[PDB]
Amino acid sequence: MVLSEGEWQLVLHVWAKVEADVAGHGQDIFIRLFKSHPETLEKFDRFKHLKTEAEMKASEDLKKHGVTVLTALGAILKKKGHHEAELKPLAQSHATKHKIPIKYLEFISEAIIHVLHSRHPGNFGADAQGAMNKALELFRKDIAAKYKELGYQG
Ligand code: HEM
Repeated sequence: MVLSEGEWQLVLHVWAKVEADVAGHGQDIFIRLFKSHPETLEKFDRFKHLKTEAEMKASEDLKKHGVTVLTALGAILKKKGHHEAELKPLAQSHATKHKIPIKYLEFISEAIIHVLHSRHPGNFGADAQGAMNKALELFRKDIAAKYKELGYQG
C-alpha cells in the first residue's frame, strides 16, 4: 500500500503537535495501552510490577521509555514510507528479543489513535484519522513482512 502526499501531510501535521510534548504523549499512550490491554504489560519486565495508573504516571523509567518509543516512531513516519533501514533493527529486537505479536502492535496503534483523538480533535478529524490509520497499517504490514523473514510468525 502507498499513501498520497496529502495523507502524509495530515499525518505529519498532527505529529508536529505531538512533538510539542513527546514525554506527555508517551505517558498517555502507554497508560492507555496497559489499561485497555493489560496482557501487554506482561511483556515489559521493567514495568510489569506497576499496579495502578497512579504508579504508571509517577514512573520516571516509563516516561523515558515513552519518549524513546515515540521518537523512533516519529523518525519512521517522517520517512513517508521509505523506512526500510529504520525498520530493520526494530523488527529484529521485537521479534527476537521481546517477542511482540503483530496483535500487540495493533493494540498500541489503537492507543495512539485514541490519544490523538482526545488531545487533538481539531487536527484529528475523520480524514486525518484515516490517514494516520493508513500510516500505521503500512508500518504494521512492513514489520510483519520482516517478522517472517526473521523467522518469527507472531
Ligand atoms: C509503535 C510501535 C513500537 C515502536 C515504534 C517501538 C519501539 C521501541 C524502541 C525504540 C525500543 C527500544 C530499543 C529496542 O529494544 O529495540 C523498544 C523496546 C521495547 N518494546 Fe517496543 N515499540 C513498539 C511497540 C511495542 C509493543 C506493542 C510492545 C509490546 C506490548 C513493545 C515491547 C517492547 C519491549 C518489551 C521493549 C524493551 C523495553 C525495555 O526493557 O527497556 N514494543 N520499543
